[PDB]
Order: sequence, then structure tokens, then C-alpha cells
Amino acid sequence: MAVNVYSTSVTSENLSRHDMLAWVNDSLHLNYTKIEQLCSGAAYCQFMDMLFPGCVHLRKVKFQAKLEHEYIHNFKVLQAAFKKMGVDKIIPVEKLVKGKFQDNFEFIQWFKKFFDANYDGKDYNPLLARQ
Amino acid sequence: MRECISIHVGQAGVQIGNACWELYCLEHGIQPDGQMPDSFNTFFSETGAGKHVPRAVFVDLEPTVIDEVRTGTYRQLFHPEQLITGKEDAANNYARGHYTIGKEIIDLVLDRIRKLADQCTGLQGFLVFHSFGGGTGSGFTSLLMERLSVDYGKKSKLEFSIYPAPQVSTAVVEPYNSILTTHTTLEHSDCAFMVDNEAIYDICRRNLDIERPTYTNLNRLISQIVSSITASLRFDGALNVDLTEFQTNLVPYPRIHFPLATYAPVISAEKAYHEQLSVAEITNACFEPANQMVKCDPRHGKYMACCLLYRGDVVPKDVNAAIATIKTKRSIQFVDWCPTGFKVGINYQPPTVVPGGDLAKVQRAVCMLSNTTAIAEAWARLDHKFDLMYAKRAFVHWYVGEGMEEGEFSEAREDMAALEKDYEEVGVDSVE
Amino acid sequence: MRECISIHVGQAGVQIGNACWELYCLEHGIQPDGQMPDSFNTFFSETGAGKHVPRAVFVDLEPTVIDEVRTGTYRQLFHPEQLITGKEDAANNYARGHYTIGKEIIDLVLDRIRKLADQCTGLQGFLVFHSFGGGTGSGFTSLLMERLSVDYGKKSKLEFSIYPAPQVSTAVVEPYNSILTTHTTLEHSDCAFMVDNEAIYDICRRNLDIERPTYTNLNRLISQIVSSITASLRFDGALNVDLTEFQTNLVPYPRIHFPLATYAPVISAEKAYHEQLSVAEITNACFEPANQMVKCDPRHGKYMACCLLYRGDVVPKDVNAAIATIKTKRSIQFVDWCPTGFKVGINYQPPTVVPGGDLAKVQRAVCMLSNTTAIAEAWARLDHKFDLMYAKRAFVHWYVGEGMEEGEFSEAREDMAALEKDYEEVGVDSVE
Amino acid sequence: MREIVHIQAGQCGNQIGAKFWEVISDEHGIDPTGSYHGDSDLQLERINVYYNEAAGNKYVPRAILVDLEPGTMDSVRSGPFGQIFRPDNFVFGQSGAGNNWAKGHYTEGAELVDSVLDVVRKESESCDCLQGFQLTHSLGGGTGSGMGTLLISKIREEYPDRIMNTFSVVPSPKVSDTVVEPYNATLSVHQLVENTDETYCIDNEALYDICFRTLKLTTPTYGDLNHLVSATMSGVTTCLRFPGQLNADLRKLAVNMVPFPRLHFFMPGFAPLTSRGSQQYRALTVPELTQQMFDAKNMMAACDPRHGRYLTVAAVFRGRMSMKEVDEQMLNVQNKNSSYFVEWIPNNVKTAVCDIPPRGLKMSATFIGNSTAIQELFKRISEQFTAMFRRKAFLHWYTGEGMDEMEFTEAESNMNDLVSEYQQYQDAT
Amino acid sequence: MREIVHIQAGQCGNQIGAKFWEVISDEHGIDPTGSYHGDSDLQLERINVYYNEAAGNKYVPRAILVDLEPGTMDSVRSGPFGQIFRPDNFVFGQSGAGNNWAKGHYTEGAELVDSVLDVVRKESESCDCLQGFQLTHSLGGGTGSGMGTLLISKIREEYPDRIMNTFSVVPSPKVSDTVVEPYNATLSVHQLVENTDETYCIDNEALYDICFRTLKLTTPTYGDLNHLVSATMSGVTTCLRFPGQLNADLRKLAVNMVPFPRLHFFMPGFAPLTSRGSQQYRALTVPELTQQMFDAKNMMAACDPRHGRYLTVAAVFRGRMSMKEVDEQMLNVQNKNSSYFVEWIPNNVKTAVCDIPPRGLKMSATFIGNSTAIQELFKRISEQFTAMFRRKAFLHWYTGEGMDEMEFTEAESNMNDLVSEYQQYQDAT
Ligand SMILES: Nc1nc2c(ncn2[C@@H]2O[C@H](COP(=O)(O)OP(=O)(O)OP(=O)(O)O)[C@@H](O)[C@H]2O)c(=O)[nH]1
Ligand SMILES: Nc1nc2c(ncn2[C@@H]2O[C@H](COP(=O)(O)OP(=O)(O)OP(=O)(O)O)[C@@H](O)[C@H]2O)c(=O)[nH]1
Ligand SMILES: Nc1nc2c(ncn2[C@@H]2O[C@H](COP(=O)(O)OP(=O)(O)O)[C@@H](O)[C@H]2O)c(=O)[nH]1
Ligand SMILES: Nc1nc2c(ncn2[C@@H]2O[C@H](COP(=O)(O)OP(=O)(O)O)[C@@H](O)[C@H]2O)c(=O)[nH]1
Ligand SMILES: [Mg+2]
Ligand SMILES: [Mg+2]
Repeated sequence: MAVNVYSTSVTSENLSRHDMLAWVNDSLHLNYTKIEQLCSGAAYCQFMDMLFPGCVHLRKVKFQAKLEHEYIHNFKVLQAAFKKMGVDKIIPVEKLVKGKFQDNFEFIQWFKKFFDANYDGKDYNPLLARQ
Repeated sequence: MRECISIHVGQAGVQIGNACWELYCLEHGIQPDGQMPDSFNTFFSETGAGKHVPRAVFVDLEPTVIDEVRTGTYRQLFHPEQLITGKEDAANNYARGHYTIGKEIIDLVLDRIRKLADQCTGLQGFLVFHSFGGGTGSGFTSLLMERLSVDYGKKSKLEFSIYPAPQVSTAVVEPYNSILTTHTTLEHSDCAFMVDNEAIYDICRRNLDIERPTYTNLNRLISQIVSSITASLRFDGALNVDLTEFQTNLVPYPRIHFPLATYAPVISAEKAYHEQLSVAEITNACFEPANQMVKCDPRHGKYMACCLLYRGDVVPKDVNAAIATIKTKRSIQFVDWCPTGFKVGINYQPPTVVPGGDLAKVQRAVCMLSNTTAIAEAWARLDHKFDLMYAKRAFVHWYVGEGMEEGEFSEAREDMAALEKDYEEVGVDSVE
Repeated sequence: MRECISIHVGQAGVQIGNACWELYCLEHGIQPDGQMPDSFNTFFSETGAGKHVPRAVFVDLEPTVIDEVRTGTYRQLFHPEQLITGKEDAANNYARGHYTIGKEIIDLVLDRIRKLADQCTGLQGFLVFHSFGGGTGSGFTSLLMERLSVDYGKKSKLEFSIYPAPQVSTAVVEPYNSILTTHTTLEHSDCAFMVDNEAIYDICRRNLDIERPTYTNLNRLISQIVSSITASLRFDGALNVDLTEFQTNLVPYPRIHFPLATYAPVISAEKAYHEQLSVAEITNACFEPANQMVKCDPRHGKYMACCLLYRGDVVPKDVNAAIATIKTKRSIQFVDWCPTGFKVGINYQPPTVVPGGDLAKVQRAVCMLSNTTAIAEAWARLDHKFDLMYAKRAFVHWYVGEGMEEGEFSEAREDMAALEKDYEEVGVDSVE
Repeated sequence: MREIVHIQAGQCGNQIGAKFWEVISDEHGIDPTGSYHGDSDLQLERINVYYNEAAGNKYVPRAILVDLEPGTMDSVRSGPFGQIFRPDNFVFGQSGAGNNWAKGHYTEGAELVDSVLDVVRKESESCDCLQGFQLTHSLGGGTGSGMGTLLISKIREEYPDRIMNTFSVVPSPKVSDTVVEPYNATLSVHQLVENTDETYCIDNEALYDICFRTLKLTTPTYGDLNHLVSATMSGVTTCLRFPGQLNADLRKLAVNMVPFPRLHFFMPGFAPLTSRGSQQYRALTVPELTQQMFDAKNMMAACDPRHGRYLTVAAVFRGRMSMKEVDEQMLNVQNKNSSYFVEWIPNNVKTAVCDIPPRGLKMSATFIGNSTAIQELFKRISEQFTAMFRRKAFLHWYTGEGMDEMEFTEAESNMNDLVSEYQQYQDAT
Repeated sequence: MREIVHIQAGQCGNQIGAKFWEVISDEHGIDPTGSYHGDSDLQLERINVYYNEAAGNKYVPRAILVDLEPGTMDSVRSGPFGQIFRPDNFVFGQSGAGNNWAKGHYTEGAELVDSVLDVVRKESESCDCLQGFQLTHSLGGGTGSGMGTLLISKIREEYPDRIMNTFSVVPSPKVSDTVVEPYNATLSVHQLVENTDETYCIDNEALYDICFRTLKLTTPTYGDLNHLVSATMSGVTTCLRFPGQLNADLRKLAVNMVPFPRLHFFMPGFAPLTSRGSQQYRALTVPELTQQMFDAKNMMAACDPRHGRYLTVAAVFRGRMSMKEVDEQMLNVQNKNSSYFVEWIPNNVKTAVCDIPPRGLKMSATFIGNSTAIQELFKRISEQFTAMFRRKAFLHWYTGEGMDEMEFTEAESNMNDLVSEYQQYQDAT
């Protein structure tokens, strides 16, 4: 069971670039220095696993993706997970995979809201998920 | 490149849309058949043949008003799929608009929007025309805004709304519709431009010497304001403003997104001669309360932002001079947290006049978009109206019958109370 | 050189054939008398005089439908020996078609086919038109396929089949006929292109604005798809596909040989103007479920192969671009064992329009042939239908009376069960 | 040698730039097609400072045009001289910045910046000995301000040993042309102080005054304002492009005018400026020119030099004139107006003379003043910033783009510190 | 002397071939009838490299056209230049291959191969000193891929001491043009590694990009793609056909570019490429050309050279130009981009200059890069192959033609080994 969120015109409820990156690194044990590195989709797929036990076939996800098509593949996996959970937000895949800051920042702000709505506090060691 | 897509909801929205698209055609030299014997492209898509189609959607829950479009002078101008009609209207009921009747056509409307947006290379966003009082204008529009926010989000959405008058109503349930729609749409809209029928009527009578103004006249006037707002995108200019800038310049706090529009000069042929109509003169006219298109008193409020959009034979120095003098004037007070209150646009193209129109042809015009704490008066009034009826639960059964819950009335009311307090807080000057 | 021979079985097959051959004549400039005032030669044999005869056989077990061909506008187009009729029909009974009545004319049909093939220098194979539901379309066609497999074998055989709808039937015994014919024909056919009357009707009403579509309209639509498939052989093109390639590109496992056809754009003169109809636009249209010609939901299935056949004013780069974006789209999922899912054909000749047709003349069209696990739904439904009737042995006496054995019902059923499980297995993603 | 790379950002940046390029082409005898139709060999000698030579006897501006929306660009393309520019040197976005510094610096601008950098690098590699960069833009908008500053940051990182100079159109005192202008200016200034070597402050209020009072133009247009600015711009590089008697360049001017690294904000002026009727009643002599230069009414920044002290003043003369006379005049102003000149920098007037005058004129002069009075401008901005920031007005437009209050705070502090620094040297003995 | 035999297989192979022959005829002043109407003696001097001289002052391409279906052939015959070809040199089947490598290599192709071989042998016997063979085809189809490889195998067996080179149109990354393309490519590659001396990898994705971004062609046609490829092709043999200052040929290029026998897969590039409007704003100088050559966006293979290292790079210049300048430019790229060049092959840039430029141009350049980045392409194919083969998808189409799983397996393994080999040298110090 999942729910949907919207962010457009708000105040005092949006994370700075630094804070948001810090959250992602702490949550998933990652070392990103640019928000645009999230455009590979592996991180988002991992977050899905942590939120909703089961859900994604993580053995198919490429965690060290370097090429546009690899990123596309990860987002297909993510798309399937969104379908399974009934989250109705359209992911702008073509814009995300170009690694553009604006679009990636928009998506992370939505995804953070979505995560907060749905996260139950369970422990999750993402290293095992990775390998 | 900089595309802009227009959505016309319910009778008001559609009829204003008819006036707007008639004007646009005249401005770009597009015939009623879509033919012209490059800037138009922001509002018109173009076929393989020499034909141009409005980037527009017209929606109403009943067929009557749209049927006129279909059978009228501009039948060939619009593509059939952009004129969307249901069977039964929302019967002045927000519930019917938002839920019972609206849920049947929302998907269709959104699908067409998606297709429109697909053919844009640089979509700037949406212009939404409706009213606060009707079941469609209130309920359907709120629904639509929700969906648009979800599916697009960061695209700037602008609303032009026929805000109801103090002493000139059309329906009995107007306050309910107004309150609910404002509540539901507030977090989804970026800026909403209010206009009031009473004010426009008064202007028509006093300034244009019209004994008996028709809705057509009001629509025409509205069209002018729209043109001023979009002329920066449809023409070349000296100093430019593009739809995203308005929100930046006029909205100081997220909730306080209701500016008001004022146009100058509105004159007849008899009064167009006998006077020179300088930039200073029209600027002064704009500020003065009698020329405003909302029945509200700025002398009793404070200005938080003014945006001045000049068009035609205009000289930037002159504009600067005019503004400076208005700044000095005792009757114009600005909030203490805003030393810089003016955003200024200047465009080369004079306002074009519709054949058989009530306005005379002028060398210059100006459209002011101004945000004022004085508008809070209207909100208070509306709240009072809601209170009087709700205390007796008058008409409430209708809304509940269409699936609304009574608690939602209270919810909407409290949200509006909060909004009123926000304005009041903003009003006060800074300590220390 | 690259000859292709068309076989039209029963009422559906014959009537679709009439529509197809009318279209072919218009496309190649062949008059109803066989006269023309070189590529046509793949479908028409040529006499000593300036006359052209279809490489076709029309077969029905009763005379009525073929008699119309004989007495109609194209009486001179066909040679008498290519119009084959018996005395009594198969009476919606597979048994009568396959055994009792069919065994009397099969030899004749095959003899004529042999003679047709003798005058081919590079016969590519056969196009077979029929339906699943009729006694002739089901029973006779299955018989015919058996014989063709024996006498030719490696020649690629393609079937166009009027697959029965979920909620729109014509006969009561349809499920029986469908199941048996599918069982008996499965190992003998290389690829079968399903089309559904309900879907086409819906399309006619929604997309073509036709209040009351006739079978003629459906036939015409079908003809278009056929033309797209065969245009690569009948015209010159940039990037080509020849009948043998379809089987290679669309059939991943021997049993899973049921793709589905979708055509775009299907529009009227009123809606042909008012829009530019780009390659991206039509490609997107194709995928979307509402334009499909089978009453099935791809959103609930996975794509295993798509073949896109473009025709007319088309640019390969543009096609590539269009496909790329569709690949990204969330609503299009492909099976995990298929990273490359698109086969693309581009032909220079625009779709030609039949005088008095329901479709408008367009610069571009596209015909998608797509194989989807979603079609398994239909199979399940059909199985369920079989089960309900068979549990009571309803109508079974008819079939047994014509020499069928009851055990063969069970056999056919189990084979279809197996087929259903095959699809399901295919559906799942790869382990590790 | 000493090739300059020109960069234009946003509406104002591009519109000034177009005018500047029209002027320079006229000066060097280049027509709207890029062909040389001039008379003298001096016009071509140093043509490479601003132009690349293309095939078939054409010259193309070493100019890069940047905007987050395509309208201004389009206009430029359609304008007189629009066809002279390299098509590949127009770098335009589709979104716009919506008068938001954040969008220009961090969001939309960031999506575009790399594409611009790529062009810039290529341009740099053209040049045998790159002098540096001149950037034209406003501080009040989103593109010129946010994206321009970003460009400055990156270019400087890439080329730290070249000169970085800017022609910045600053917010006026009397009336604002934007509601959030104090924010945009404030954020810009923080960047400028750390990343530019010199910044010419130009203010439309001053320009209008000049047009109205001095040029006697009842109805000036933005074009007429732009022309003045372009004349100043051309004046600053004149000694790099034409032989003279005492040759200046961009480096020398910086050295003479900037005694401390942060104090690199100038107030430019130009002379002579006269009406059509009123020019026949005056003599264009050196002293007259000097007098015109050294007044307050002819400064293009909205601050009175009489409210502060001149740290350093550079005077650049164009035309055939007497060096002795110039020296006399410069000495005279220092002697008689002693109280307006800082006492601890003796002989704080720097002079340059280029023999080639501008078109139509026998002689002309350009003034560069580094005055402690410019602190007033900064103070105003700080005040305006404060009034808005204390109530967090419009802040969600910037925070919505990922920015934090901390950044704003730091910017405010930095600006205040700069003002303090100016004050300190004003009062020093 | 040094006569080349041209071979064309399948649709793509034939369509490229037609374009190539149109180009070469134009170059040598040959019209659609085979008659010489050129101006200079240099055009005829080495005409025998590509043309046989027939009776009555006509020239006929030493070209063999092969296809398992007759449509493309027919089109070619009806095309402009169709009548120049020897009628007996069209070898066409009637069946087709149905996009099946098996059919092309073992079945239909096998029925046709001997007939082609017979023609080929005759052609070879014409020539006084046969240089070798150039084969044009795709790896994604059935004819060009399966039948082409068969031809390569047989020809090589017959003539093991001649050069075997191929212009192979490879499957792209973004979108496939065939469902079984990974199979067909994979099987092809196994043959190519053992039987060709050099293979130019050309990818339509790259070509489209070039057309769109560099040539500014909104609506490119396949013809326009073909022309680019033909220009590259002509560039590679230019020094064999025209006198120059430093003469290359096919053997020398192979020697310079192939340090290990299996690593013979190149990424070609061509310069200069410009729009109609945008050409007047640039100068066609050697450095510019060099820069255009050595970027990633101008490579015709879908792999970024910045993701690997260049093993060896050959640059072929056509036009009257300075050798010193060329040497400077080549040195410069090596020096400044040191990290993109393998460290254990010093001076890994080979230069050739032919004095005769292409038509319409003052100078032109062709680039041949042997980059370890091409391994990415192979890896992709291997991955795609795996995904399908693990589920035995479409396999019955190939096994039905007599093929076994073992063959597939071996092919997969061989391809993997090649990738490993590339990786090894990428990482070697
Ligand atoms: N300015 C202007 N106002 C209009 C026009 N038509 C209607 N209105 C105003 O709109 C309000 C009535 O709402 P409508 O738009 O008619 O109602 P609706 O949206 O169709 O909703 P339902 O009919 O209840 O489904 C009143 O305040 C009218 O005065 C018009 O042409 N111009
Ligand atoms: N699309 C289309 N479907 C048709 C047409 N005529 C019949 N059908 C369909 O074909 C099925 C009925 O089969 P028929 O072809 O009439 O029967 P038959 O093959 O003559 O077999 P018997 O009459 O039982 O010997 C039904 O699903 C009809 O809807 C037609 O002209 N077009
Ligand atoms: N001198 C001059 N100033 C201009 C011109 N155009 C705009 N401005 C000023 O620049 C400011 C607006 O910023 P602008 O550059 O248009 O915004 P941006 O495009 O977002 O950077 C206002 O203060 C204008 O007065 C011009 O052509 N000349
Ligand atoms: N560059 C180029 N590629 C082509 C052309 N024609 C076909 N192709 C490509 O070749 C592949 C199809 O193979 P093809 O040679 O038609 O099949 P075959 O005839 O069975 O070998 C696809 O990837 C096409 O994009 C052409 O004219 N030019
Ligand atoms: Mg209504
Ligand atoms: Mg029948």
C-alpha cells in the first residue's frame, strides 16, 4: 500500500542541496558529491527496496552504471516498482538520464516527500542489497 | 518556442476565451478559418498547409455554450478534440464539479492537455480561465489544478477568475463555491488574477459612456488585459517580462498570491480626442481607485508589489519619471518590508482594437498587476457570507448529497480564516 | 519475381478479399476488367493481351457470397477457376468444414493452388484470410493448412483471422470452433495476425466519427493493414521487410505465434486538417491501447516483439527518435529476455485511399505488428467459455454426428491449456 | 596579440553587446557582413584583438552570446549587424530564469553553463596570447546576474592569470526595475568581489540624466543609453588597438586603479557630450574636456563623488593633443580639488593618450574613477536587502531552488564588510 | 597496379556501394555511361585501381553486387549510375534470408556463393597486381552478415596474401533495427576476427547525430548518411589513386594501426563537416581540421574515445598543405591529451598527405582510430546476446537451418575473449 505527494508552492519544507545529499549518503551508505549522480537510478531502486520489502528485482540493477542505456535499464526497474505500488507520478526518464541538475533535484524533492509518507523506521543495511 | 496553453472552463471561462481568441486572431492576422495571407506560434500550432490552430482547450460540463463555438464564426479555428463537453452541468454545486460530474471527464481533458504539451518545444505553462461561483468554474477547476500539479508541477500556472462582487450576485450559493474552490486550489496555483463584474460595469458606464454594457463588453475588456500580459511573448519589446517572472515579482509569501489587474486608458472616440494621453497620465490613472477592476479600496490597504506593463509608443525614461512621482504620492502606501515595489515591462506593439469594439484606438496602454492587503476586505466579506448561511446549514444537503462531507465545510472555513490572519500579519510594519 | 498468393476462405475471408483486391487495383491502376492504361506482378499474373489476373483463390462451401463476386463489379477481374464453391455450407460446424463437407472440395482447391504456384518464379508463400468462428473458416482452413504444410512446408504461411470478441458474438458454438481450429492449425501455421470486430467498431465510432459502421468499413480497415504488410513487396522503399522476415522477428517460440495489428492514423476529413500528424505522433498513437484492433489490454501484458511498418513521407532519423522515447515510457514494458524489441520498415509510397472511403488521405501511415503476453487473457476467456458448455456436453452431438470423436474435444482443450501455461511461463523474468 | 574574449549574458547584457559590436565594427571599417571596407591600414593592424579572421576576407567577433530564453537572441539575429556573429556562438536555453538569481546560478543556468564553457575554451584556444575577458550584464535580473556570475567563477578557475573585467548595469536609487533586485544584486556582488579584477558600475538613472540634461534629448531610447556605454567600452581598449604617445592597456589600468584587491569597482565617465544646436557654441579643447570629465553630473553611477574621495582616477584621451597640456590639466584638478582626493596616494591621476580619435570627433576622453563614494550604492542595496530578508519576503522562490538562508546571510555580511573597507580608507590619513 | 576488388552484400551493403561508386566516378570524371569527361590527366593515371577499361572508351567498376533477393538490385539498376555496372556482376538469389544469419551463411547463401566466387576469381584474374578486397555490408541482417562472412571466408582462403577490408554497419545502442540483431552481429564478429585484416565500424546512431548536430540537417535521408560513409571510403584509398607528398596505402595503414592481429576494429571519422550558412564564418585551416577530427562527437561508431585509450590513430589529409603544420598539430594532440593515448606505443599517430583534394574543397581529412573504447560496443552485444540465448529465444529459427547451440556458445566465448584482450591492453603499462 502506497500514497502520492505533490510539491510546487511551499515554504519551510524543502531540503538544501547539502542536507539532501547528506540524507541520501547516510541512508544508503553512499558517497555522492553531486545530486545529479542520482540520475543512474540505482539509488532510487535501493530506496524502493528499503521502503517496500520485496518489490524490486535488485539482482538486475546495475549499481556501477556508466552508460545512458544502463541508467535507462535501472529506471525501467524503478518504473515497474512504481506500477506495482500504485504510485501514479510520471517519472520524466528522458530528462533524468541526461543527468540534468534541475530535473534531478525536482525528483529527489518529490521522492523524499514520498519516502517520509511511507517509511516505517525499519533497519536496513543496504550493503547486503548491493552485494 | 515559448509556448503558452490556454484552458477555458465553464460559461465564463469559455465566453472570455471567445473574446480572447477573436482578439489574438486580429492581432496576428489569422482569419476565422485559421488561414493567414512568426511570433504567433507561442499561441497557435501550425499544420502542413497554411493553417493555424489555437493552443487551447475549452471545457464545459453541459453542451450549450461550447455548441455556440462549434456552430459560430470561429468553428473552423478550433480542432474538434479541443472543444470538450459533457451532458449535464454542475448546477452551481462545487461537489458536482469536483466529484460526481467532473470525475467523468477529467481524464479526457488531461489527455488532450498531454497531447497539446507534446507538441511544445518550450512550454512555459498554463493560462486558466474560470469563475469562483459556478459549480464547474469552482469544482471542476480545483480538480483540474490538482491533476496538473501532479502531472507537471514546476510549470507556472496562472488563473484569471471572475471574482464575485459585494452587492452584485448571480447565484445564492456563490459564497460556498468561492470558499471551497479557493481552499482546494490554494496550494496548487502560483498566482491568481482577480477581476470583478461590478467594477468593470462601473468603468464601462463612467469611462466608456456606455448606458447598458453587456457581458460581451466585459469579456472584451478582459481580453485586453490578457493581451497585455502575453504581448511580451507574442511580440518584440524593449524591456521584457515572461510568465515565470510575474510569480517571482508579485508573490511575497506562498498563500498571498492574489494580485489585481487594472487597465488604462479605457476611452471612447469622443474622449480619445480632446486629450494627449501621456505615460505619466495613464500611470496616474492606473493607481487611482475608480479605474480598478475589483470592488476594493487600496487607500485602506498597502501595496506589496506593483507590476506595470506598458505597450506601444512608450519611452523608458518617461515611465521612470512617472513611477517616481507616484512613489512620492501620499495615497500610495507600500508595506515596510518592500523598498523596491515596481516591476516594469515595456513592449513596442500598441493595443490593437477589435472592429466594432467599445474602446478607442490609442498610441499607448498600460496594464498594472498589483498585490494589496486591501483585497483581504473581500475575503472577510466572503467569510461573513459563508458564516451566515452555514450557521443554519442552508443548502448544505445538496453538497452532502453529491458526496461531500460536512466537516470539509469547516475545514475550508478555517483555512480561509488562516488566510485572513496571514494578510493581517503581513499588513503590520516591522518592529525595531 | 517475389510472388505472393492469397487464399480467401468463407464469408469473412471472401468479403475481406473483395476489399483487399479492390484496394490493390486502385494502388496499381488496374481497372475492374483487369486492364491498365511492373511491381504489381507479385500479386497479378499477366496474359498475352494487356490483362492482369489476381494470384488468388476464393473458396466457400456455399455459393451465395462467391456468387456476388461472380456477378459483381470485379466479375472480369478473376478467372472462373479461382472462384471455388460447393453446394452446402459447414453450418457453423468445424466437423463439417474439416471432414464431412470439406473433404469433397479440398482436392480441387489444392489443385488450383498447384497451378497458381507453377506460374511463380519466386513464390514467397501464402496469405490466408478466414475466421475462427465459422464452420468453413475453422474446419476447412485447418484442413487446408495441413495439406499445404505437406505439399510445400518451408514456404512461409501467414493467417489473417477475425478473432471473436469477449462480449460481442455472432454464433453460440464460436468457442468450440475457435478452440478446435487453433488446436489443429497451431503446428502448421508460422504466424497468425489476430483482428477483432469489436475493437474495429469502437475505432470507427471514436476515431472516424461513424455513428453506424458496416462490415464493409471493417473490411476496408483490414485492407489497409494488408497493404502495409505487402507494400514492401509491391513498391520500392528505403528500408525493406519481406514476408519471411516477419516470422523471424515476431515469433520467439514456435507456439507463440499470435501477434496483433494496429494501424495509425485513422481519421476523417474534419480531423485530418487541424493537425500535422508527425512520425512521433502516429507512433505514440499506435502504442496507446485505445487504437488497438484486438479487445485486449497491453498495460496488463509485456511486449515480446514490435514490428513497425512506416509508409509515405517518412524520415528514418525521426522514426528512430520516436521509438527511443517510446522505449523510455513506463506504460510500455518489454519481456526481460528481449533487449532489442523493434523491427522497423520504411516504404516511400503513401497509403492510397479508396474513392468513397471513410479514411482521409494522409502523407504518412504506420502499421504495428506486436506480440504481447496480454493476448493470453483472450485465450483464457475462450477456454472458460469452452469449459462452461463442455461440462454439459452442450451442442456436442452435432460434432459427433459429423464424425468427430468426443476425446478430440478434450485433446484440443488440453493443448490450449498447455498453450496458456506457455504464455505464463514466458511472462516471468529470468532468475539470476 | 592581446586578444580579448567578449561575453554577453541576459537581456541587458546582449542588448549592450549588440551596440558595442556595432560601434567597434564601424571603428574598424567592418560592415554588417564581416567584410573590411575601411580606408587606412591602422584599422586592420590590431583587428585580431576583437575579431577572428575567417575564410574569404571576413571578420567575426570573438563574442559569445548567452541567455536562458531565446527572444533577445532572435532579436539580435534579426537586428542590423546580427549576421556578423558566429551562429555557433549563440548559446540559448529554453526555460528562462524568471528574474531569479538562483535559477541563473544553480538551476537553469547550471544546465547551460558547460555548453558555454566549451565554446569559451575553443575561443581561448584560437588566440595566440589571450588578454582576458569582458562580460556585459546586469546584477538585477536572473540570467546576467546568476548565470553571469557562474560563468565568471568558472572562466576564472580555468584562466586565473588572465584579466576578468565586467560592465555591470546596477540597480538605481530612485526607482527599481525589479521587486527582488536587492537580492539579485547582493548575491552577484559577493561573486564579483572574489572573482573579477575590475568592475565598471553603470546605472540607468545616471544615463537618463545625461541624456536629458547634457545631450538635451527629450525622449531618449534604450539604444541611446547603450551607445553611451559602448563609447565608454571602446575608450577603455583604444590604446590596445591603435598606436599612441603613451600607451595604456587593461593590465596597466588595473594596476593604477586598484590599490587593494577588493576595491575594484569603478565609476566610468565619457566626454565630450553636447546637443546638436549647442555644439557650435563651444571649443573642443583639452581643458574643457577635462572639466567635463571631472564633474559629478557626468558620472554614470548614481553616487556623488563629492560625498567621498577619489582613490585613483584614470583618464584616457583619444585624438592628436598636447601631452604638456594634459599634464597641466590633470595637475590642476588635483591641486584645486585637493579635498576630494585621498592624501596618502600622491599623484593619484593616471593618463593615457591614443592618437586615433573616435569617428566624427577631433578629440574625446574617457574617465575611470575609483571613488569611496560608491559605498553609498552598496549601503543602499544592503538596506533594501535587510528590509526584505528580515521578513523572509520572496525567500521561498530562492529556497525552492535549493538555496539556504546561510548563503544569503554570508552574502549580506560580505557586502557589509566591503562597505566598511571603503569607509576605512575614506577616513584614513 | 594495386587493383582493388569491391564487393557489396545485402541491402545496406548495396545501397552504400551505389553511393560510393557515384562518388568515385565523380572524382575520376566518369559519367553514368562509363565515359571519361574529366579535365586532367591525373584523373585517368590510376583509374585502373577501381575501373576496368572496356571497348570504345568506357570504364566499368570492378564491383560485384550480391543479394539473396532481387529488389535492391533492381533499384540500383534503375538508379542514377545503375547502367555503369557490368550486368554479369549482379549476382542475385530469389529466396531472401529473412533476417537470419543461418540462411545467409549456410542455406540460401550457400546455394549462391559459388556463383559469386566464380565472378570474383575472374575479376581477380583481370588484375595485374591485386591489392585486395573491400566488402560493404551490415552485421545485423542475414545477407550482408551471413552471406558476406561466407564470402570473406572463401575469398581469404583463395587469396590469403591479399588485404581483406570491410566497412561494417554495426548495431546501435539506443534502438535496434532488428529483433535478432545481437545474434547476427555476434556470429558475424566471430568470422570477422579470424578472416579480415581491417574492419571499419560504422553506426547509424553516430551518423544521424552528425547530420543533426554538425551538418544542421533537420531531416537527413539514408542517402545523406551513405554519402558520409562514401567520403570516408574514398579518403582511405586517396593516396593509392593520386600523387602526394607522403604516400599511404592499405597495407601501410594496416601495419601502422594493427599491433596485434585480432585488434583490427577501427572507428572512422571525416572532416570538415559544416552547414551551408555556418561555413562562411570559419577558416579551413589544418589545425581546425585536426580539432574536428580528434573529438568524440565526430566518430562514426557509438562509443566515446574518452572512455578508453587510442592504441593507434591514422590521419589522412587531402589538399595542398604544410607538412610542418601537420606534424605540429599531430604532436600537439598527443602531448596535451596524453591520458587518452596508450603509453607503451610512442608516437602512435601515423600521417599521410595526398595532394588531390576532394571536389568542392580546398582541404579535407580522414581519421582512423583504433581505440580500446570500442570494447563497449562488443560488451553491449554480448550482453544482449546473453539475455536472449539464456532463454533460447528465437533459437529454433537458426537450429531449424541445421545450426547447433555449440556454435552459438563458441561465438559468445570468442567475442568475450576479444573484449578481455582489449581490456588487457587498455590497462597495461
Ligand atoms: N465577466 C464575465 N463573467 C461571466 C460571464 N458569464 C458568466 N459570468 C459570471 O460567472 C459566474 C457564473 O458562473 P458560470 O461560469 O456561469 O457557471 P458554470 O461554471 O457554468 O458552472 P455551472 O453552470 O454551475 O456548472 C457569475 O458570477 C457570472 O456573472 C462572461 O461572459 N463574462
Ligand atoms: N471483419 C469481418 N468479419 C466478418 C465478415 N463477415 C463475417 N464476419 C465474421 O466471421 C464470423 C462468422 O463466420 P463466417 O465467415 O460467416 O462463417 P463461414 O466461414 O461462412 O462458415 P459457415 O457459414 O459456418 O460454413 C463472425 O465472427 C463474423 O462477425 C466481414 O465481412 N468482415
Ligand atoms: N542600459 C540598459 N539597461 C537595460 C537594458 N535592458 C534591460 N536593462 C536593465 O536591466 C534590468 C533588468 O534585467 P535583465 O538583464 O533584463 O534581466 P535578465 O535578462 O534576467 O538578466 C533593469 O534594471 C533594466 O533597466 C538595456 O538595453 N540597456
Ligand atoms: N547507413 C545505412 N544503413 C542501412 C541502410 N540500409 C539498411 N541499413 C541498416 O542495415 C540494417 C538492416 O540490415 P540489411 O542490410 O537491410 O539486412 P540484409 O539485407 O539481410 O543484410 C539496419 O541496422 C539498417 O539501419 C543504408 O542505406 N545506409
Ligand atoms: Mg454552466
Ligand atoms: Mg458461411
